Amino acid sequence: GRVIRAQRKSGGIFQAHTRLRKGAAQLRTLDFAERHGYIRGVVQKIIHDP
Amino acid sequence: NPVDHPHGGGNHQHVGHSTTVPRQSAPGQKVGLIAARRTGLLRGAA
Amino acid sequence: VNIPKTRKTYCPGKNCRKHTVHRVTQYKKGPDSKLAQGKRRYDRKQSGFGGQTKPVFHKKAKVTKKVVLRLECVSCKYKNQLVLKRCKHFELG
RNA sequence: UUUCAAUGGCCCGUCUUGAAACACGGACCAAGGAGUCUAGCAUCUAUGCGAGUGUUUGGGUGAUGAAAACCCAUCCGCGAAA
RNA sequence: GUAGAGAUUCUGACGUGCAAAUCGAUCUUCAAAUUUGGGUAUAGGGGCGAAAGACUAAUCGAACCAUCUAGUAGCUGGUUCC
RNA sequence: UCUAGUGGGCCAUUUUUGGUAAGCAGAACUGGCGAUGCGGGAUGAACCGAACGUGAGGUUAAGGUGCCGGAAUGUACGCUCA
RNA sequence: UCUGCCCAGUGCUCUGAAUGUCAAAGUGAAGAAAUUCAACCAAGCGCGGGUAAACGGCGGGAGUAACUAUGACUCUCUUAAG
RNA sequence: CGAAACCACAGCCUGGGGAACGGGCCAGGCAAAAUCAGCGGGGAAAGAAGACCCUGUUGAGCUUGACUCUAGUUUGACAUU
RNA sequence: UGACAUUGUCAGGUGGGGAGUUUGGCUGGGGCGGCACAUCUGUUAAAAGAUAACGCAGGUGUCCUAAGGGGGACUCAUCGAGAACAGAAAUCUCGAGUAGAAUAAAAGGGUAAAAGUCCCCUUGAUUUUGAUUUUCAGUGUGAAUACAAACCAUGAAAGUGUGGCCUAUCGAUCCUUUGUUCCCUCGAAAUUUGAGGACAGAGGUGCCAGAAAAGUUACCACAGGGAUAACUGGCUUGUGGCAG
RNA sequence: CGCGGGGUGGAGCAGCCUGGUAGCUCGUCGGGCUCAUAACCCGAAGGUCGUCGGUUCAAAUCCGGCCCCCGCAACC
RNA sequence: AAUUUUCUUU
Ligand SMILES: [Zn+2]
Repeated sequence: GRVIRAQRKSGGIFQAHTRLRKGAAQLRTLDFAERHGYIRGVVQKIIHDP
Repeated sequence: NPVDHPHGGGNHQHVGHSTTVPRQSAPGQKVGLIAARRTGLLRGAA
Repeated sequence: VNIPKTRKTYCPGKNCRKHTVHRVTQYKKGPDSKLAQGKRRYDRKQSGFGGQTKPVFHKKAKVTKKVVLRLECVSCKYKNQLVLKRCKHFELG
């Protein structure tokens, strides 16, 4: 037979389109400030991630 | 066509075999409903 | 066919070259020992990659089998083999 | 040699029971074009020797001029026994 | 409905053609799932496929190149002087 | 003793079998073609005669003697008008 | 707007409660050793399920309702099912 | 100015026989140079070692509870320990 | 998280996801059907022998410790006439009775103080060697015939018996297994296990001189075949029609 | 082939291991009663426990062989 | 628990 589309989705053509994305949405590195107290940040932008 | 997919081929568009395939299926035949505990319309359950 | 458990027939033994009484039993195939040279050769051939290396019979004509009688000398302790025609039922006594 | 006259004469090769075939190949010409060599075997024939037969695996005349011819020892192959 | 992109019918022209797919009329679509240049990635039991076994350099129900390879053929053809 | 080719057959008389029958299929005997040229049946593998080196002369076979065409528009007795 | 009935079959899943299996290794019974029995590993199944907006399956015979025609209602027949 | 396809040799018909529809064979009808433009009856016209069917102890694409295997996957034993 | 898991080796299961390969022959084309593929009887078979068709009628892969062997006794199937019976020739009788019965199974042949029925005894349905017949290439297999060397059975004995009254009833190499011998070998010398040999059987190939084998191609390919089908003609007239 | 399981009235099922007496349901048959129709009633039978052999004071049972069916596993 | 039916008239 022939390799099916599911097997062909291993990468290459079927990679994610991430040019317009603004960055990974990870929270933060767990540091001493977050482990023993708190840290105050100010939100400055709210953007749409394609 | 049969060369393309396990569901391809036949004089009518039909799967021919059950679409519920075992969990430990080889790649290329693990198509349809993989390791389906149940199938069909359900009316009321948890 | 019915065969008596005892028959008086010619004994080909060295110490009994006359007609003596022999006990009659049906011969049966042996237990197919694994130390036979053919068995060792077959196992060596089958080992490794290549699949089945010898023919395997699949057609089963001739439902019956030939009957082999094992005559045993009462005192001479000599065993002789006789062949009967093909039959579907065999019985002793 | 040409031509005429009388009579006879179907296009070659091939497969085939059967080809002129409405069976296949062939427009023409020149050159090329297909049972060879080798390891064996079998029969027959010729030659040499003969209960023996086989010098060239090898060594020498060797240097001349020597892929040749010539000479030389022990094994060994086949045969002499099944 | 123009440009652009396609190709329904005439089963028109041509069909040793202008052309190994063209020409004319007619027709579909034409502000988006649109068309397209350049760069780049996916390579042969692999790629890619809005899925026709379609496309992958005039080659696709498994591309091209060289080698194994002078592959095998119980089949076809041929096989040279009296 | 060694070895080649052959291992698709076919036609006619007679004896037949299966079929409505067949230029059909399958058997037996013999003679042939295949591999058989020549004379005759206008033409033809099998039918008739006859089996073939190159020629001369003679005589025939089967078949013919109105012309084509070599040979009596011969002889005798009858029948027939389509 | 509906998507009716069906888990007997084949697929799927599940607890392995079947313990009903049984390859390597390990334990012991013999032998002087090479060499047999018990036990074990999961199964998948035998069960349960799901149930078709998953593979697939889903007729006919009879009494008939004022007859017997009828062909609504009814009941068994394969059942997975009118 | 200037080809190509095709080409055993060639080319008027009837009947017969024949590999069962002949241009050639047999018997007849006949038969006079060299040419032009059309034409589509015939040459069983041309192309292409029938794509239909059968045979081959020839293949390939595809399918499956065909035979033999295999990537993978599952479980166990041994080592890491 | 943690001596688990991962990884390495081996083993069991699964695995058209993938690989390789097969998927008979005859055949009035092939396919379906069937076995005419190994065999037997009558006929086709044309009075020596041989002789085909998917010609006709049918059989066989079994069965029998007796349905084998020997000996002895009797004669069968039917028909007529009888007895009580009560249709029943049930049974028991006398005559006629060339086989019109039986002989395991198809058919043909053979058989009457038997080859049939009954009774008695037995295991010649035993070991071994050569010769011969049929199918034949005078190879094999199967089957069969007449002898020989032993041991037997049965009869008083002459004799008969090496399976079934005769014509069918079955199987190579390799491998496995059994039996056999004061049997041979394991090649440095020994003992015991084990293994390998020679001889005689069995386990089977029915496609029966004996491969281990499922389909599709309406996407298809190659070498060929008019040995072979559809078309193409030709031949034939079984049907229909038409004419006496 | 190796192992394991089953066969029981006309039908479908227990009993076997807990040898001492073969039972249940469906079904058939017998009714007089619900004044009279349906409907109903209780009981009765119906089994070589597939075949053969062995055992014991005694076998469907326990054991072994055979016939049929089924499941697993293997198959020069 | 369980209890269906009583033709058209005199
Ligand atoms: Zn003895």
